[PDB]
Amino acid sequence: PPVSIWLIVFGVVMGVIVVGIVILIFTGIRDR
Amino acid sequence: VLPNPGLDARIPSLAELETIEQEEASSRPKWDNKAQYMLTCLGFCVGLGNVWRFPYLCQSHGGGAFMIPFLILLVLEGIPLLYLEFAIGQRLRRGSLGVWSSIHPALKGLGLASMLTSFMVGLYYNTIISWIMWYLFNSFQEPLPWSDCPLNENQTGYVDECARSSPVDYFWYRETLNISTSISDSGSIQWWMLLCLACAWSVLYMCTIRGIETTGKAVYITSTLPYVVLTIFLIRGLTLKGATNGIVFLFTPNVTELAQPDTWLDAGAQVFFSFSLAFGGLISFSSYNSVHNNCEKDSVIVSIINGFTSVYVAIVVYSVIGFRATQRYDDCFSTNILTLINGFDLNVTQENFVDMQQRCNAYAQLVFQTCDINAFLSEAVEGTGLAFIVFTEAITKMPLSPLWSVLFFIMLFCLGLSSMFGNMEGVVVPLQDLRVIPPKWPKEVLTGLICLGTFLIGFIFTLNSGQYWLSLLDSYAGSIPLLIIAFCEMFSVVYVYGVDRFNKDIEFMIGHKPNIFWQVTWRVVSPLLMLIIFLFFFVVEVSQELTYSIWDPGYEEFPKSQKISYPNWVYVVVVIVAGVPSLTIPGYAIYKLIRNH
Ligand SMILES: *[C@@H]1O[C@H](CO)[C@@H](O[C@@H]2O[C@H](CO)[C@@H](O)[C@H](O)[C@H]2NC(C)=O)[C@H](O)[C@H]1NC(C)=O
Ligand SMILES: CN(C)C(=O)CNC(=O)/C=C/c1ccc(C(F)(F)F)cc1
Ligand SMILES: *[C@@H]1O[C@H](CO)[C@@H](O)[C@H](O)[C@H]1NC(C)=O
Repeated sequence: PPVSIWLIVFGVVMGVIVVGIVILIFTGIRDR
Repeated sequence: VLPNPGLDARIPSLAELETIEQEEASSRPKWDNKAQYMLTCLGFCVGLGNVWRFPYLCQSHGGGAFMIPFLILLVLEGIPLLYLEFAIGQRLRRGSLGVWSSIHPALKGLGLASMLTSFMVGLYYNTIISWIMWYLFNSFQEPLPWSDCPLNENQTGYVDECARSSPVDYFWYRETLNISTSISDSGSIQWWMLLCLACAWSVLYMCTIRGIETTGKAVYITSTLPYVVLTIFLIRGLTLKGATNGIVFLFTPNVTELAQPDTWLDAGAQVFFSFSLAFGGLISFSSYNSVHNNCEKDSVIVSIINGFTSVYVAIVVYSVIGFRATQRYDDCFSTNILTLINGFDLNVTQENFVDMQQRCNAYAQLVFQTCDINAFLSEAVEGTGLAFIVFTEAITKMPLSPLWSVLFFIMLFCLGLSSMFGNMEGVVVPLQDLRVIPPKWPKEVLTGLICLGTFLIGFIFTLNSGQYWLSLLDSYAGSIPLLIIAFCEMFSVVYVYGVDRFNKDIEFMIGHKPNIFWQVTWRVVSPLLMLIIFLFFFVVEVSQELTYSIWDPGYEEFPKSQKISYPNWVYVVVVIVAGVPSLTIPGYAIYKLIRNH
């Protein structure tokens, strides 16, 4: 395996969660 | 009954209670739907803690032996305290720290012990979540990474550990933990464990960004999916070979286990972890309901579901235990049949083996293993091994290994995340009600500071010795405070706030005044059980040398776990984790009775 498969799953999950995190903060900053 | 002065003008009146309900429209968070409240309670009382510790307690002690005491105390001790936590939250319209100070200003230590306890149990759970999601990240490869070993220099053999131990043992202890020899030996932080821990805390912050106006939307996928996957693991488990040999093993208990002090002491502690009682989350969650919500119906429904799920989970864990045991027994036999088939150059199947072996009588030279099946069933698993060495190895035998593995970890991740919602509720709210951060800052700022804080504290569980460190919180250390708080919560609402006033308030909300069953438990039965239980804790568990299982490749009978005594300095760590929140209830009271006078 050229790249450890967990890292490319971890990456997708972490990317989606940080995108969620910034969306929710801006949503809360725009609902006040 | 105790001499409480001017309790009113510290608590809301029933008249204001009926009106302030509208005043709390924006002043406080409110459940959008009852569904949304019931799903939260379901996850907090039927998530990790009810579904993780229970099968470990059932596997230890005796199978069915441990289940009897648990269901006795679930109703004789747990239902009362769950109904008392729900009603008092719904009446005083405030979180844990608010509900205790209101009853009496010297009981504010009871809401700080609950906050500390909630903090520590979240720190513990989060780690379990991090390991779960390490395993969930590795389960997207046709041949799952724990189904084989790395090759040696000869390529004809696997790593010695992997060779002497199991592939699943080598993936847990070496590839995941890189576990050291002793708690004393502490290596650097294993970067991949730190990375999964970051993922865990990150997902939890995202789901709890903005209190209950974000977790209520989360519990729609987080309190349903775990129960629609655990009924599939029950079908799959029941359809496994030798599975019914393990279910019977669970329902054929030794009565001499039920007559052991240690079984009861573990069941009581377990009641207060099954239902997240004395974490203070439940009080807060019940305080966002309508003032006219039937909390008696809610407590009974939650308890029934929580009781019935405990048995449904031990029937899924024992189907797999008897499946593995059956496989191991078949191997032993097969290997025995091979020893003699090759040695005597000979039809040696099941019945023939016994009769033929007698005829063969190289018998001496031949070495034969002892196959028992009952011994295979009665072989305990190392802490956390049931999920990472027993369930993982059984899935590797399933036809679509990756599908199941993924599903198994997604269920454990979801019912963990669910559990963490309440654990975080019970540390955010007390911290709001201390008014510790400037109230101009938004709720999201305070929730991230505790996420990072507990994240930074969780680096200790990421070292080589981290697993040993985590197994200290599975000692009496993590259980002593729960008993103290639960007892204090019952005593304060009955002999301080007054059971007569409490009963009248219950009558004002639900409509009727609570039955004789509720009266006989709250007044005498429930408090007594707690008294007898924690005293037995102090006389049995505490009065015992603390020992842990170490994984040393360089050890005689290496595959066999080695039990050693902890180094004396870890009593400091236990003394602290137990007292910190247990001496808070006395020691804030004494502070309030020497500042006032
Ligand atoms: C059922 O519970 C009893 C009591 O705990 C177990 O009895 C123990 O058996 C082991 C093995 O023979 C002894 O070393 C212990 O000293 C026994 N304890 C006591 C207090 O008698 C019993 O083993 C359990 N179940 C089985 C498998 O028989
Ligand atoms: C050490 N300790 C105190 C523990 O509490 C360990 N718990 C475990 O190792 C728990 C496994 C477990 C496996 C499968 C299931 C299922 F039934 F959901 F599949 C549940 C629990
Ligand atoms: C495991 O820990 C040891 C130190 O105990 C270290 O040398 C090694 O690089 C680590 N990596 C592994 C084997 O996971």
